[PDB]
Amino acid sequence: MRECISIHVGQAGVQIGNACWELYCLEHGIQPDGQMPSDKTIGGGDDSFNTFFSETGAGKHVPRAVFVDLEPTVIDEVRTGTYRQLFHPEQLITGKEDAANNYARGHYTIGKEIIDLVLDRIRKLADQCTGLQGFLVFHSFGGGTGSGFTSLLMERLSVDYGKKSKLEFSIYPAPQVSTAVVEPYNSILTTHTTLEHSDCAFMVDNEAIYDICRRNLDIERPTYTNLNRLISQIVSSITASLRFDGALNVDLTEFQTNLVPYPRIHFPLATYAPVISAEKAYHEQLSVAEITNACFEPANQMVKCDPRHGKYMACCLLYRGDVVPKDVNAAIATIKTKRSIQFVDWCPTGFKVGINYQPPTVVPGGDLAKVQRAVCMLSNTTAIAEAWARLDHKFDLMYAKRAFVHWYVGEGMEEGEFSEAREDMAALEKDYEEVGV
Amino acid sequence: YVLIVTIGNKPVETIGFDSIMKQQSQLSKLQEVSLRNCAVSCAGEKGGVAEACPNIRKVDLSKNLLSSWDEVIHIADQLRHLEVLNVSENKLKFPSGSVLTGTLSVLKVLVLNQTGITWAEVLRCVAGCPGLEELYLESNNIFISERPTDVLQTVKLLDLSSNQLIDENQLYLIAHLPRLEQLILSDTGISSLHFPDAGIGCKTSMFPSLKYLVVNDNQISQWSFFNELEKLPSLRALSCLRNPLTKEDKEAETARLLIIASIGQLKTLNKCEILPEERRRAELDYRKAFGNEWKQAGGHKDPEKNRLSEEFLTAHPRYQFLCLKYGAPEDWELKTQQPLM
Amino acid sequence: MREIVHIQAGQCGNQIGAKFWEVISDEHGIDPTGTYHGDSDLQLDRISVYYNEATGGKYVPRAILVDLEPGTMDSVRSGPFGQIFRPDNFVFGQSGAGNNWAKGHYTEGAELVDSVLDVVRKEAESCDCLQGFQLTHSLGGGTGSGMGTLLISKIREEYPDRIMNTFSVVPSPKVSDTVVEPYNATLSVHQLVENTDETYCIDNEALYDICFRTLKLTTPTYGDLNHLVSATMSGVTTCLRFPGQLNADLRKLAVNMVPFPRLHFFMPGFAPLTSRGSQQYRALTVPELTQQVFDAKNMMAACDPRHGRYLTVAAVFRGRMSMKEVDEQMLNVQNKNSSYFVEWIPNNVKTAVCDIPPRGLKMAVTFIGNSTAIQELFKRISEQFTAMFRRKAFLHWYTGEGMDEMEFTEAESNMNDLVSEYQQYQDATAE
Ligand SMILES: Nc1nc2c(ncn2[C@@H]2O[C@H](COP(=O)(O)OP(=O)(O)OP(=O)(O)O)[C@@H](O)[C@H]2O)c(=O)[nH]1
Ligand SMILES: Nc1nc2c(ncn2[C@@H]2O[C@H](COP(=O)(O)OP(=O)(O)OP(=O)(O)O)[C@@H](O)[C@H]2O)c(=O)[nH]1
Ligand SMILES: [Mg+2]
Ligand SMILES: [Mg+2]
Repeated sequence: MRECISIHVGQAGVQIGNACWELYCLEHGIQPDGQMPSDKTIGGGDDSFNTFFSETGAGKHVPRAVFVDLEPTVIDEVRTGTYRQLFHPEQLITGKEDAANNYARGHYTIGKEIIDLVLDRIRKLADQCTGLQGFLVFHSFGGGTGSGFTSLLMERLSVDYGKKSKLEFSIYPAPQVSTAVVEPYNSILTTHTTLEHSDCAFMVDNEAIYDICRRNLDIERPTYTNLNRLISQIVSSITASLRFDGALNVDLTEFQTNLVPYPRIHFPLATYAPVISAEKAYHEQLSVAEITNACFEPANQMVKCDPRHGKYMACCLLYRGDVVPKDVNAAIATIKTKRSIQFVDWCPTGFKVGINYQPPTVVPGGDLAKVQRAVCMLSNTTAIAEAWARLDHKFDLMYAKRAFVHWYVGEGMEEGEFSEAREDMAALEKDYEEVGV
Repeated sequence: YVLIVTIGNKPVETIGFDSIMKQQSQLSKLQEVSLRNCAVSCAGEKGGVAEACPNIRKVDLSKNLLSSWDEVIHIADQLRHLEVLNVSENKLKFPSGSVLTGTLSVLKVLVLNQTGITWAEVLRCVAGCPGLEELYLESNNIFISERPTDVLQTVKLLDLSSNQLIDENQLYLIAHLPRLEQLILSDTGISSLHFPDAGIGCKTSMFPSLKYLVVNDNQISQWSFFNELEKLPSLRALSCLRNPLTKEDKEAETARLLIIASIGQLKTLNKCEILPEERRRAELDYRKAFGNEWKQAGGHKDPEKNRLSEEFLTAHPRYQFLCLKYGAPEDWELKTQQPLM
Repeated sequence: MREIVHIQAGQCGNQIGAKFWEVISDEHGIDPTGTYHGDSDLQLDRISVYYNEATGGKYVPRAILVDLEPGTMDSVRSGPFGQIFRPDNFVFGQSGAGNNWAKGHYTEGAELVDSVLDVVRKEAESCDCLQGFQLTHSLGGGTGSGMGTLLISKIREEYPDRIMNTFSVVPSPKVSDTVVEPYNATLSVHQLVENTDETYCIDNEALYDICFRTLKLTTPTYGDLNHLVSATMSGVTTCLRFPGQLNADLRKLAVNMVPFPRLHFFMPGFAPLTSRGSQQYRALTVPELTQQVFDAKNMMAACDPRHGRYLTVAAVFRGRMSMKEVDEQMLNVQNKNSSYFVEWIPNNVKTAVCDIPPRGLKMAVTFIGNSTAIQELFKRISEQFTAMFRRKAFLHWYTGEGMDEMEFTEAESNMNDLVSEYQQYQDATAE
């Protein structure tokens, strides 16, 4: 068997990690203190859920995670939270000074003092595992500790462990959730830096999830807890293949072979259904063909784009719960007789489907409801290029004036980094246009 | 359970289907079944389900040919571990005055939407599940007649939505519930709620354990609703999005601050946490808006010359506590309604 | 816990620092004895930013007094709040500089820089997380501005990863009768344009005009200028001394207010304007406060923001008001179709809210603008530089110490380039 390690950097990163671990403990039945009454092989062994939890002498299931932050404020809530007995004190790494939303600081000044400790902690955590698969890093692009330090750690992990995958779960910022005007400046830098040290990357448009929470979940002003719960649900639906011995996507190296036909192109599109509110617990029922037809909707995707124009390179469907193969075939025939779709004929990948016979789960007392079946579609598409056309555009709006750029140069990096980064963006856009034909 | 498409330009390769079909072929290992549109008209021979799959935890016999209610109780009896039971969109014929108990003790959730059951019928139907923790009775045109006696005392969920015959007189009958922790009332036509048993500044004895009151898409046009909501003893959560009083317009926040100002223990509104900053903003707006009227109603900072009328108190029963929390409004704070020439 | 080490050089700088400390002591709630008798939890919520934690709960300031003569160092030691300061925080010499930049920057300044850096390091070592450095001084004197520039350069060389703030004061003929005040003003500006991140321009001509006309004072003295400066300083650091929903970080604030590394000069203002003794007049509403704070009359600099372009603006209110009111006011001001439209406020102001107004007032507002109109001030002294450098007047005082006419030409060229860049960016499209 093989396990995995998840490094959570930044505020959004540690929040998403905490939500994911809470959902995992609620699904597997692990109590906050770390007591699994369903587990019988104490001490250690090999199980489906052993790929993300280490067993101790007292039967404690310690999550295989590393929460690092450049500020003690955020980690204080985790240390004093209800799950204080779940995570180990050493796994939580804190810093005395933050990046102040700066990439140069997180990649040079503050990063050079904490990168060594992070690497030592990762090595200590990996010593217990007999076979590691990759490193599921969680960050975003609107901060300086999520881009700078993430790229700095990727640069070292590509040298220490080169034979291990490196999956990411980035968060695409939005102009309504933006906390700084140099938020793009950080994004471009870390994007250009992790291109050769990342196999598959998952981006979350903040505006898309905000609109989903406002419409589906029916919330007046969705907060960061409402968006951290949905990201945890997505992460659980995606990792069920590794946490329940799923047939499709059994390991991390398969994500690059199924959803990444091209090395440079590694930004699939992930959509999930359904999204019922807690109030409408038993109002309507959705079949296996009514939830698979809701994952081909622009408003249901995690990134605002128009896949109907471009063409798809890959496609992987994952059902979770009561789903019969006949229903899956009927839904496929419906999707193949109703919607018009284009596909790359010279791509070395195609359509794949997998099922996981496990009941869904939702945080009790939350805004989500318990459904009987769920679907998650991961499809790489050229329409994601649109998501870039916006980002790069803002960069130009900040390049003609060179505003707030001296702050980044007066910390470590030089000036050619921006030209290299925008030159890497132009090449990516050209490759996207070529693949789209 | 026991029993090629070519999209775009690539085939559809299925993997792992054999594992699922071999896992579902096991009837003694079924933890949840959702028989929808399966055309279930009868239960069949007795004992067959008690030995084939007697360990089912969830059943959803919605949209079937179930005629009589006994056909459902027969299936529920053989299942000694029935934790969830949903039979919506079925025209069941329940008894007239018979109670079937000793068959749903392990039932924690019950759903009977669009079933056509009335109040007198459901009162006896729920007798078999005295330890029921959740109950859903929406979209049924139910008309409450009298309050339950020894039935539904462990139910913490009362979903009474899509019922246009649920007035406050009918809600008073279900307010006696001792463990009712939630009450849904969306799309019911309610327009006002009163509690004459209590006065201004007191706590009503009704709804002792109510913690979440959902009244979204209702006839809430008067501020008296939120003012009376203050009397609830444990109203921690509230929900109200589309009312004659609540708008989706950008200028609706002005009303939100008032809602939080009408309830004291409202820590969450419309599925959003409330902070001290939010509480203070909403409390400063309520005083800034209702200061002028407090002067005309006979108000004065003098602790012995404060003589307010009854209408101003009934309309603002949460304005006297704020007068002491942040002092009374000054004369220079009530002169911002004139332009310049 | 972000700690900021305060510094004050020169007579004017020391006086301004002492006044600001005495003003904020009454707001935080720390009696001059060195203990806290405040009754607000919000006061001690961020007291560590400017006060140290000693035994018995005694709060000690983080200020570092520096001079070349002892007179002013003795006056502050015996002032109303002269006991809170540590005795070993007073660094001074005997001869002074003599209104000469070369004598206060290269000789005596560099001679006492060792003893000053000693205390600077002793203070910096007693901090959990050092954020930056602040300095209060003037630009029309030798010791003050010379030692200020020298210490700024030293702190930049020894701590390149720290922010620098300088509340420099620009002299004026109506306040001083010294002829070599333009030369020292030009050299300090050249040094600051190279080794500074923030520079709050506090003109000594605008303050005099305000004290003469607004306050209706017959013969205003330094006591009517220092009080206003301390009030403006307290209004500027309102977020850095008390909580607030808005980001109260110094680095992020400087990054947002320093889009240009040469145009980092900020004009500060504050309404309502009060004098000494009489301060409790009335409570102005939010509209009136916003109209008065953005008025050229309540500007500490002689330049009018209207005669230029708004690059960055930061507003901070304090009293008993909600952020919703300020937001609505600021959004209606820019609405061209509203009944409250003006023509001197940009379409983006970093608004803040506070619940601790100053003493003698129920509401107050402070504004900081990176407008290009400040260039006018840079042209006011430049003209004087042409009426002296061309005649080589008093040049033997500088060349005799070590300075070269090559240093003067470089400073003049730097000032001219700064003025040209300001005037060029003033004509940019408002997209
Ligand atoms: N989805 C989501 N986005 C978040 C969350 N927290 C912050 N963000 C976004 O992330 C960006 C801010 O980055 P942060 O993670 O807060 O900052 P940081 O990366 O830790 O870096 P420094 O501030 O430089 O220390 C903005 O785009 C925010 O909207 C969160 O919980 N969920
Ligand atoms: N506003 C204000 N300006 C002052 C004050 N004291 C001095 N100035 C101005 O400061 C300028 C230079 O004087 P100082 O700063 O006292 O001198 P110094 O900096 O100690 O330098 P040396 O005299 O060479 O030792 C002159 O233009 C004065 O007008 C004061 O208390 N307030
Ligand atoms: Mg952070
Ligand atoms: Mg002097």
